[PDB]
Amino acid sequence: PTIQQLVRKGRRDKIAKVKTAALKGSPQRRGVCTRVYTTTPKKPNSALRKVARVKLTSQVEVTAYIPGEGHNLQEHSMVLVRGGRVKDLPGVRYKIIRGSLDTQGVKNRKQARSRYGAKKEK
Amino acid sequence: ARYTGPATRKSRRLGVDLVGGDQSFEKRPYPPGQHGRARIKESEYRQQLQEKQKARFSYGVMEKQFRRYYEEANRQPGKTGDNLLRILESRLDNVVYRAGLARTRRMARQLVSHGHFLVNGVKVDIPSYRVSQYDIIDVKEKSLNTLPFQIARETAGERPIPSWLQVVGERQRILVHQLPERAQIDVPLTEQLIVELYSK
Amino acid sequence: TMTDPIADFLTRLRNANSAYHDEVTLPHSKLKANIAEILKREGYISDYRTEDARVGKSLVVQLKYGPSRERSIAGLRRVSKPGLRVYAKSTNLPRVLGGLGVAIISTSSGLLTDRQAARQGVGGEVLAYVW
Amino acid sequence: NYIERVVSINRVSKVVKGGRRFSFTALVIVGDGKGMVGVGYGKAKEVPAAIAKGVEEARKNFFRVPLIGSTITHPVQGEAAAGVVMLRPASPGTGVIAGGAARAVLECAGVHDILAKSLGSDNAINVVHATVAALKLLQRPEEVAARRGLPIEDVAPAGMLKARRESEALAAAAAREGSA
RNA sequence: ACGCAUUAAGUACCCCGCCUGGGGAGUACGGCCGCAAGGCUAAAACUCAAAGGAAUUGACGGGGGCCCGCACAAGCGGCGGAGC
RNA sequence: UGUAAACCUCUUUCAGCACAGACGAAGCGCAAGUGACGGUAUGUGCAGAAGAAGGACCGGCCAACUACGUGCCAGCAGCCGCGGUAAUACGUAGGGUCCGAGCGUUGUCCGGAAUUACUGGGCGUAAAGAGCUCGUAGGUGGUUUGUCGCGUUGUUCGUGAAAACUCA
RNA sequence: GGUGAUGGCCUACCAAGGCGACGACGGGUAGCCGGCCUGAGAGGGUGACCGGCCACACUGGGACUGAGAUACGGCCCAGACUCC
Ligand SMILES: [Mg+2]
Ligand SMILES: [Mg+2]
Ligand SMILES: [Mg+2]
Ligand SMILES: [Mg+2]
Ligand SMILES: [Mg+2]
Ligand SMILES: [Mg+2]
Ligand SMILES: [Mg+2]
Ligand SMILES: [Mg+2]
Ligand SMILES: [Mg+2]
Ligand SMILES: [Mg+2]
Ligand SMILES: [Mg+2]
Ligand SMILES: [Mg+2]
Ligand SMILES: [Mg+2]
Ligand SMILES: [Mg+2]
Ligand SMILES: [Mg+2]
Ligand SMILES: [Mg+2]
Ligand SMILES: [Mg+2]
Ligand SMILES: [Mg+2]
Ligand SMILES: [Mg+2]
Ligand SMILES: [Mg+2]
Ligand SMILES: [Mg+2]
Ligand SMILES: [Mg+2]
Ligand SMILES: [Mg+2]
Ligand SMILES: [Mg+2]
Ligand SMILES: [Mg+2]
Ligand SMILES: [Mg+2]
Ligand SMILES: [Mg+2]
Ligand SMILES: [Mg+2]
Ligand SMILES: [Mg+2]
Ligand SMILES: [Mg+2]
Ligand SMILES: [Mg+2]
Ligand SMILES: [Mg+2]
Ligand SMILES: [Mg+2]
Ligand SMILES: [Mg+2]
Ligand SMILES: [Mg+2]
Ligand SMILES: [Mg+2]
Ligand SMILES: [Mg+2]
Ligand SMILES: [Mg+2]
Ligand SMILES: [Mg+2]
Ligand SMILES: [Mg+2]
Ligand SMILES: [Mg+2]
Ligand SMILES: [Mg+2]
Ligand SMILES: [Mg+2]
Ligand SMILES: [Mg+2]
Ligand SMILES: [Mg+2]
Ligand SMILES: [Mg+2]
Ligand SMILES: [Mg+2]
Ligand SMILES: [Mg+2]
Ligand SMILES: [Mg+2]
Ligand SMILES: [Mg+2]
Ligand SMILES: [Mg+2]
Ligand SMILES: [Mg+2]
Ligand SMILES: [Mg+2]
Repeated sequence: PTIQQLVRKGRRDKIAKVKTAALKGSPQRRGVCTRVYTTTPKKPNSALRKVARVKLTSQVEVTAYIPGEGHNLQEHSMVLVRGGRVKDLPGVRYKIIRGSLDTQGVKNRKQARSRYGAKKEK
Repeated sequence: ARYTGPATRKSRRLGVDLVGGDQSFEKRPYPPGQHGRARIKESEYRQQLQEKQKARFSYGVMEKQFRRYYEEANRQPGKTGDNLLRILESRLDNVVYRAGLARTRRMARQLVSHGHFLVNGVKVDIPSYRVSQYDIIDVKEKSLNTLPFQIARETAGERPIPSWLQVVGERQRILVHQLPERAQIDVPLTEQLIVELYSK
Repeated sequence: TMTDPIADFLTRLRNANSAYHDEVTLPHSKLKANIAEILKREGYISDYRTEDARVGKSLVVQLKYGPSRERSIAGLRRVSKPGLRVYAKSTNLPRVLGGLGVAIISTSSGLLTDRQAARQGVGGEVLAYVW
Repeated sequence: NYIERVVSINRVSKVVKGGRRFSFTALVIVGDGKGMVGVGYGKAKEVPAAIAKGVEEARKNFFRVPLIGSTITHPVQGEAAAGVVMLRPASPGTGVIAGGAARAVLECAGVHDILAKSLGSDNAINVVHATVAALKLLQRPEEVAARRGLPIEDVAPAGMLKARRESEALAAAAAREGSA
């Protein structure tokens, strides 16, 4: 690109491929569950995972992934959601923190307790 | 906060002596762990981290303020490595440990936290003092009456006082004169990898 | 279109050094003469000269090579060119090979080497980075 | 005393009628510590043989790079193979900063203050090729003056003149210490 | 890299077009041109973690040259019919 | 696991309990006195190791490994990818690693990204030269003879707030 | 004519021009800056606090007071909100 072309056109930088559209730039959004169901990951990995469809304060319909092993989520349960991709599920881009609001951390966890929100032993 | 766990674990995992008189190390040099025999793959980051940890626990310095060491050394116009070693040897803890008034750096830190010393006639009870040049370090009457300090002052017959450091008499007055030089200090390990890891 | 005589002359010099020539013939000009002044006094060109041709005065350049066949000039790149022109202040004079190179600077006195300009405190336009 | 640093042990496989045949090739750099660089890359049927061939190749292929004090002379544009590497002499204590292969070769050469930055196509073999090419592209001020028919004071700046004088005095002191 | 190698992709100079992972799609909307077929200018979302280039050896080819086997041809006698 | 632990000596910072206890005020008044903070900061004493440690990671990147429990389930996960009975990748255990009164997750922004290539990209096929011309504007100029110096650097004092960065 | 002060600030008449592809006017975005984060650098992002300016005061307007009005808790009118 010659100098005159540079002056004529200006150099345009990449437009960011923004991910995690739901929070619209927020580190957190609060939502209410609409359904609880299961889905089958892509061909390389087959399983039966648990995903929840939640209504957001930002009025966006996006599924979220259910961590841990056991959950107490039934339809119309206020929940908390964070940002994170998931490759096994193609239409999933969100997690659901445990130990906050009505979602508690699965019992019997002592390793990586902080990530799932569990208390100590006594 | 300081380290409260076992101290010999550090030498055992590090593969080199820290205090210097370890019977346990010479009994079993292999680092702790049910697999202290597994071969370790070559890693430049691994070795840089190894050197960083050894130096840090050797000087008892906390991770953040030792990053502060490294950035300050960069700030000074001299060479970063020797600037860092100067500023970390300037620690009052290391001063007392190497002047024969402290058996171990941890004990020097314990005594400084207790506050039994007078520096230039002003009471001080902080371990990480900045010992400038030409300064003078004292010891006060209750410290004198303290038993273990007496034992240390009669036991200071180990590795002799380095060049710029010296003790003048029974009262154990410590005074530094000139600029410590890397070659004469002969502090172990090489600043090369420390500076590389922090410049990462 | 010969739209950059300085660039063409430098290209001819470096190409002749690559092809292992001895004499390079170019149309003569005042700028060519003074640049030859600079390079010869620095010791990169063994000697220049200005002659007369069928139409216009020209010049032939005599180079040297290192005792082991070594090339005299390694790289030649222009800096201030038609369109993109570069100048420098008294303090920001360019550094080439950490001083091992010579940058031709146009200053009020004329064209002088980087060291001459730095010692005189004068500045101008850097012509070519010669190494 | 020589230095050997393992940089890249690789797995390769070749296919013939029966199927796939696995293989090994390795690269390693050797240096003395005063500015002698030796590289060797070879293939073999397993790691020990690969390393043996690599050390043999490194010994066979050597090179000497005149250093100033403890740092390179001027910045080097290392263009060769498939990567682009640039180098900049440094002040002391800062160290020798670069990528993996760059540091392998440089610490083998023995330098202790240098800056490098790989600029594309970082494959280790090409990177090392470019480092060696740049390192051999260095210039010695004395030989530059000799070629240009110009003397040391007029050719070389006073700063590196004094640096070379101090390095010479330090070398003389080290020789005296060793002899005594 | 295959290759170019003074009628350069070499070493420079001057200007102009153009590109920034693959689909989506040179397509949807829009503006312009055309009587049209359509042409010109030129998007986003969502999905994939790779698609592509020259080149190494295989493998194979209803691709070529040189070779061998009751492979073919010439002969006898056969099983696939029945019982066993 | 471990000098770790109990053990024998020690100092007991800081919190606990008391004493003294500032300056912050040549400041104000023709008045005798004027301090919320605070009866704190700060010194001196009293008995006591006595009141005091957790979090993430340990497949490669990536310094940290093994066994126990279920095996294409239950699940992990940053990318590669990890379980179809004997997992260093799931969970439990130990053990180890990093960090630390903070430790992780998430999200925004720079970097490596030379991955918008001025420094500092490419155009044959990997993405790209339009299909090829004349030619307006713009961009650019084959030589030397001549001045004004508006492109330019040349220096002198003359502006650049404080605050922030760099030196002491 | 008007302003503390020149001037389409306002009025009348004359001429048809002025701004425009070294991007007018249009659309979405958003207080500017000394600065903050990053980067060796150029550069990218960004405007927390402090500070230098700007504009705003339930939404839309206008005017008085004076050396000094966008007049936040000064005035009037209109809408909304709440209340007697
Ligand atoms: Mg860095
Ligand atoms: Mg001319
Ligand atoms: Mg250029
Ligand atoms: Mg090149
Ligand atoms: Mg080549
Ligand atoms: Mg590359
Ligand atoms: Mg890379
Ligand atoms: Mg050509
Ligand atoms: Mg090209
Ligand atoms: Mg794209
Ligand atoms: Mg298209
Ligand atoms: Mg259209
Ligand atoms: Mg079209
Ligand atoms: Mg190809
Ligand atoms: Mg082939
Ligand atoms: Mg037959
Ligand atoms: Mg038969
Ligand atoms: Mg039959
Ligand atoms: Mg007072
Ligand atoms: Mg007083
Ligand atoms: Mg006190
Ligand atoms: Mg007290
Ligand atoms: Mg974990
Ligand atoms: Mg590891
Ligand atoms: Mg590992
Ligand atoms: Mg199992
Ligand atoms: Mg795990
Ligand atoms: Mg551990
Ligand atoms: Mg970033
Ligand atoms: Mg580019
Ligand atoms: Mg293509
Ligand atoms: Mg084309
Ligand atoms: Mg076309
Ligand atoms: Mg002037
Ligand atoms: Mg002036
Ligand atoms: Mg000024
Ligand atoms: Mg000031
Ligand atoms: Mg700074
Ligand atoms: Mg008038
Ligand atoms: Mg007017
Ligand atoms: Mg009028
Ligand atoms: Mg505004
Ligand atoms: Mg600024
Ligand atoms: Mg930078
Ligand atoms: Mg920059
Ligand atoms: Mg701004
Ligand atoms: Mg202010
Ligand atoms: Mg402000
Ligand atoms: Mg003003
Ligand atoms: Mg208003
Ligand atoms: Mg008002
Ligand atoms: Mg108000
Ligand atoms: Mg009011």
